[PDB]
Amino acid sequence: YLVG
Amino acid sequence: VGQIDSEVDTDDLSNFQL
Amino acid sequence: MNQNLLVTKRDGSTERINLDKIHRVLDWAAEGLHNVSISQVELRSHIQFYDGIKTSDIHETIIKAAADLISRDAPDYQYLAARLAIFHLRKKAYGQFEPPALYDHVVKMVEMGKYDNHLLEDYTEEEFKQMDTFIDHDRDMTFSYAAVKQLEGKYLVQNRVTGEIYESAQFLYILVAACLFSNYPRETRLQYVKRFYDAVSTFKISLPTPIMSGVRTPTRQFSSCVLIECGDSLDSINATSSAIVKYVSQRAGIGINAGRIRALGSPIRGGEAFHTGCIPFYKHFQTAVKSCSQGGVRGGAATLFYPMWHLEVESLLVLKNNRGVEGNRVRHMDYGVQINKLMYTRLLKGEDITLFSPSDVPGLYDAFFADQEEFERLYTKYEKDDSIRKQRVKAVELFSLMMQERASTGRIYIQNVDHCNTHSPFDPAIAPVRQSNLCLAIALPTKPLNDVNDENGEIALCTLSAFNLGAINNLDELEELAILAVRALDALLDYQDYPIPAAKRGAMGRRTLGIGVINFAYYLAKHGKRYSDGSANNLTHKTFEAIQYYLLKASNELAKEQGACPWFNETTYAKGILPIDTYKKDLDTIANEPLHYDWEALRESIKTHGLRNSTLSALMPSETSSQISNATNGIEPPRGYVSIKASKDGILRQVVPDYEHLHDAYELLWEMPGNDGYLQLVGIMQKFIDQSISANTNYDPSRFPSGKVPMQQLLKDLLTAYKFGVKTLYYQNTRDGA
Repeated sequence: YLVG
Repeated sequence: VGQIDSEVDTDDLSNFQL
Repeated sequence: MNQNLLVTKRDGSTERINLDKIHRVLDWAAEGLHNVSISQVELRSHIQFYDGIKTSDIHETIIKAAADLISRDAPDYQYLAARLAIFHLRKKAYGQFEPPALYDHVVKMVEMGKYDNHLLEDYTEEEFKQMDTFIDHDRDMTFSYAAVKQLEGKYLVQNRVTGEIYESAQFLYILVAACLFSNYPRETRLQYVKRFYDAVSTFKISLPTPIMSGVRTPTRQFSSCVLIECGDSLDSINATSSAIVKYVSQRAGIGINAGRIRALGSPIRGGEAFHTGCIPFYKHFQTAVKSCSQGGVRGGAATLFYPMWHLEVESLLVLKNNRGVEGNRVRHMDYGVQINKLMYTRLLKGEDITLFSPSDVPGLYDAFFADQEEFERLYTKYEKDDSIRKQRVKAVELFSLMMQERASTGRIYIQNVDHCNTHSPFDPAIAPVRQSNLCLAIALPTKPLNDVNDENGEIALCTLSAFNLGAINNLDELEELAILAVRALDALLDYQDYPIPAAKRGAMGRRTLGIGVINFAYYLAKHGKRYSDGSANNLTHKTFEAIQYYLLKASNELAKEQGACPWFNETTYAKGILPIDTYKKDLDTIANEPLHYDWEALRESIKTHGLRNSTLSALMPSETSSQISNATNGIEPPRGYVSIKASKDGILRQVVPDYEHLHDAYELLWEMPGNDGYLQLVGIMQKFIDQSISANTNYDPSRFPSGKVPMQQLLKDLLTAYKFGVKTLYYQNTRDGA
């Protein structure tokens, strides 16, 4: 995943 | 330490490609 | 006729001799070795035995005796000595040879304040019982004499007043493992602890000194080197200085960028008196650098960086030149001259180079690192503007002057700033690379501080580790090792403490790592390649693609699990750009090896899930960690087959790995006919490396007419370096046998  | 000969030839370098 | 020889023990005093005990021990230590004479050793140590000598001296003497026989022709003496030392050190710490149970040892050490108390909080007695089953104290027998000397001297937990040693190498490794994976889910925690423990105890992964000596103890300071960038203001100068002082107090190597400090003569910026220029501040940084060292000169190292076109460049370039006025010399700091394409081109075309104070040419400094086009535009513009203070120098004079000083001191380094930004993991418009660290291997984003606790400042750090190319069998063992190296360092990032707010900011923001190799030379010798002929180009290409591919795969795997670094959006990685897309084009002409890995799969996997860490590789030198593994240093060819070290315990010798079979395979440093071979290899490695490589240039006067190295050759090697994309150039070595 990539933070948000 | 390093003992050099400071004679430079631009003509020689000229033809170099970076 | 009962002529005994009374040995004295640790306040248990008197007792008769036991020369048969000694022989047994010796005989044991020799087990498996070839060409070592136990008799020889006994002869040489028994002769210095005197009536009431303590047992401890019997061990020292037998140890030295063995150590003094170390040679190229009898290399197993290093193990015979090491094992004797290991044996002695067991008795010294435990009273027996057999290490206590892990739990017992950890408990005892925690009561004594030598180990962090959190170890017992984080792990159960049963969990310690289990780690103990992973441990193999027999691996202590694989260290070489110099390695034990190092562990004994600076790794094992000990009392430096009394001299008492408290632990054994295997506890070191097992607890380093445990601390770094302490926060893992019970489900996987101990599988990781074991995997890593193995990796480090069998020398596949090397770890920096601060880590090896500290993790498991109460400290939280593990910094090897920091990178600070000074703004053109007393506030920043002050802050920079303050930061340096805190950091040298913790033994860190400092890389300072002081290129924006306005030149001497420039106008007072309402209160800030920079009429006096750069030097006075440089001097101030040097005292700051040396503030926590021995006399006011011994210990505390730094490298200061500035653009080649800075207005005081000619005064800057000769700061370490000993023949000069004291006021105009800052000799105990190395300098890093920053160059880009346009500078070199001026050299090639025999044209002039215009010097400017950064204060006077709006946009020029930023453009210099981030956009070459713009730099060219602003540069030519400002050359024509007669309002702008400037100075002209024949490019040849400037280059020679720099190379001259580089030649004489060996410590005037180069940094190719375009290369650092056109081929980097970062977007130059948002987080450019504008400096390196002390040994010119680290390349990371930095922002100037306005106060020591400024939260909008950024300091880059050195989070390091290395793969032993000598201990892997195939490059596919790097996938497992990349996982372990990346995971352990990433944990360290959250484990350790940050003395300055701006240094936490960078670590938490970009989670930058610098993992490199050691044992390169020995690796090339096993594969029958050499450095100077270009025979190692494709193998190097194959090996660095494997290193970088698996490091990115491990970091990608980690972002999936725990989230990409906060500022992953500032990397080129985030925009689907890979090292294989931005490398210096000319490399294509010196290596045909094809990528063997799915970079396209990884490209998408990175774009989608991101990277835990913004940078993952950097090739640093590493004398100490290399020594522990009996390995050649980083990527450098050895000076000779036997290297010598001084000690209080006598001369320490170490023979290059597998000298027996590979003496003709090695290419010693002064056997290389010149630097082309090596620079090509560095350029190839640079294809895949995120940061930089500490690359050296070496010249041997014997090879030149009248024993003088031509300035021509120096410039030719410099341009060769730039042509194959080399980012930095570190030391220059001169001589023909050392």
